[PDB]
Amino acid sequence: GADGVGNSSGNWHCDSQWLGDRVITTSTRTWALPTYNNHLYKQISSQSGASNDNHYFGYSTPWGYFDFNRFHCHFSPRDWQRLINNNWGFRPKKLSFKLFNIQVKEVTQNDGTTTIANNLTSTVQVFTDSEYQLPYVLGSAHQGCLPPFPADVFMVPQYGYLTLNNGSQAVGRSSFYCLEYFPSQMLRTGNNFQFSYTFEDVPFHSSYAHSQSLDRLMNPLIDQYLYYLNRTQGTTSGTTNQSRLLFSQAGPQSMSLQARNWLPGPCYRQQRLSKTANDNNNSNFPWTAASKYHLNGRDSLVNPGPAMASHKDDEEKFFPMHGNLIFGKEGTTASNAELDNVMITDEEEIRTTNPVATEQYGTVANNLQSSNTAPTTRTVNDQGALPGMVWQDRDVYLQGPIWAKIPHTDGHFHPSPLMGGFGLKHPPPQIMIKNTPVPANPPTTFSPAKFASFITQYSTGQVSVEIEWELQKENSKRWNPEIQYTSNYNKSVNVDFTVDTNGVYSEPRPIGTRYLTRNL
Amino acid sequence: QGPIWAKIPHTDGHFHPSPLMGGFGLKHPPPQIMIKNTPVPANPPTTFSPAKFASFITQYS
Amino acid sequence: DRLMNPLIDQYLYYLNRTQGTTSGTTNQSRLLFSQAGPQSMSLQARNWLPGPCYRQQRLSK
Ligand SMILES: Nc1ncnc2c1ncn2[C@H]1C[C@H](O)[C@@H](COP(=O)(O)O)O1
Ligand SMILES: Nc1ncnc2c1ncn2[C@H]1C[C@H](O)[C@@H](COP(=O)(O)O)O1
Repeated sequence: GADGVGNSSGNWHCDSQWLGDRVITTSTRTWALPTYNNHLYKQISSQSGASNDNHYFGYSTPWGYFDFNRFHCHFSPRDWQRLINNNWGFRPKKLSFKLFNIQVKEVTQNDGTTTIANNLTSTVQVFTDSEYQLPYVLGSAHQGCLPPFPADVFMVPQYGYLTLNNGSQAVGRSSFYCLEYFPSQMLRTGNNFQFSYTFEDVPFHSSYAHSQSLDRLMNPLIDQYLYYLNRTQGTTSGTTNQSRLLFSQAGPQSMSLQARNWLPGPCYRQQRLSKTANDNNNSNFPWTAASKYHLNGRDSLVNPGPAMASHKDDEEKFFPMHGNLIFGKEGTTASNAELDNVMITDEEEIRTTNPVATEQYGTVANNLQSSNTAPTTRTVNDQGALPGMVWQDRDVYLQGPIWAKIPHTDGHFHPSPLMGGFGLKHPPPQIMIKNTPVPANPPTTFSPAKFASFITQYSTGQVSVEIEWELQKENSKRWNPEIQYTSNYNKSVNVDFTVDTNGVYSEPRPIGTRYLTRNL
Repeated sequence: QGPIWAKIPHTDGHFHPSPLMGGFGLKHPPPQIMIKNTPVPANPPTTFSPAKFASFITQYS
Repeated sequence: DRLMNPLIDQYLYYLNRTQGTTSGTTNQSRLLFSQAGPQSMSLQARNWLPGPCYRQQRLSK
């Protein structure tokens, strides 16, 4: 693709249409790119004795990058509703990336006024980490994605990565990556950038909730043919009746004693919190009493753990200590914001396959009972994996992460990103972008010294992203209507998912995905 | 006299999908075969009644 | 107006009593609804209207 100055290098493709078996979303946004790090690679690390479990070492690059690992980058609210309310599941298929209508602007502070002018001969550099040789910094819920609202212009994030570290110091096996050591396409105004990607085979997401329960699985009307022991001593308690071994045949009556075929999913107990700031202990325990793990003598918070339900029946006020994902409302400090300023996600559809996050797991025996010894019971707060266990995964939300790169290790278990979504061995590659350095006035005499005098300039253009989604259609013989997402028909102030009096788009609530029901 | 197979629950995750009571765990097991006697109404009224029909001939198969 | 079935009642309901109730003690008014019947023949729900009109004066021979 090569055209002229007064000729656009692309069009605005922002649309979505459905094919009953699949859906194609196209999304275009305007982007702006500054000059990060002053065209310099800078070594970064932790403050000399500021914190210990936060010690780190890495580098900062003059490169920006494109991100669209959020669902609202592609699905308008209305669309998300169509998807959510009609499909057993869904997944990604293809991807088309396009950069175009590029403009390079250089600015000058002459006196007390900034003039901005065109630098037509200036270039910009783009490339894609398709061999995954660069540290994958996406799928970490960072900021700088495409604006949920198409009319919103966004700033392109800067690229930085972390390496291996011993405290604030580094090791010998630490890796330094130069992005100038990658072949990249240079673009002038009227040039453009093309890219296509094909997702791998990754299971459909669960856009459903089970209409049955792991324990309420059998026939309510018939008794089993298996027997269990329910009386150890209790007999005809009158004369000469100390103890006896008695067995009962399973019945719809003994519903939680019947022989079973499957187990609930794994668990890692979280601490229970209440939204009412007075049910809780008068202490500050978000760290000393929260669940966590430690690698190399460094404690890390187990924020979203295994998929566990948020609360039990008849509660809805108790949420796991960070046992779920939380989104911040529009306009809310990054530092200690009120509970009325955030949006907490309820995972109450998986109550049927998974243990509750705050509750125990079950009961294990740990002794050899006899006439001499009384049988001991121990509450299990942590459960690894077991043959027979089944479970559901974390939901995805309109503004949640989509995919995540699966770490290249010797072993994985259930490679589903813990924050939710699609785990990929080879995910959509990273797209790097940066303004090419333009030297300012050079000396008539030759100076070997590092060149530091540059013309200040930023870039702007459009970006387009087209993704094809495969849908799993609903096939239910449920007679009664199912629950659907819907807006309040009530006379309301502002309209949900809209701009306000002074033009600011805002998403009212987090949107789940499990509205339709399937059987176990 | 034990169980033979068992349907594997349609969830996001399983581990070792062998039925815990023993046997063969199947994603798609032998389907359920339903059977029932078709309702045979008894003497109807010469006058039209909208009310739910409840008078049936008792019979087994 | 004589278009429906003389033998069967409708499944639609109309309001035919606004006050008239068990007119004895403490019975001023109440909202009561009756299901259309061959009996309530000119009260039943309808599907069509008669033609337009422009009243003329009446004369006798
Ligand atoms: N998001 C995602 N990506 C890939 N696989 C998933 C995902 N979620 C669940 N699984 C399941 C599907 C396969 O049966 C299994 C492969 O594990 P393996 O370790 O590859 O043998 O992991
Ligand atoms: N009864 C029964 N049915 C199916 N598979 C069984 C059974 N017993 C053991 N396995 C083993 C065989 C496969 O290697 C594995 C597939 O797990 P998956 O979760 O399918 O990846 O589970």
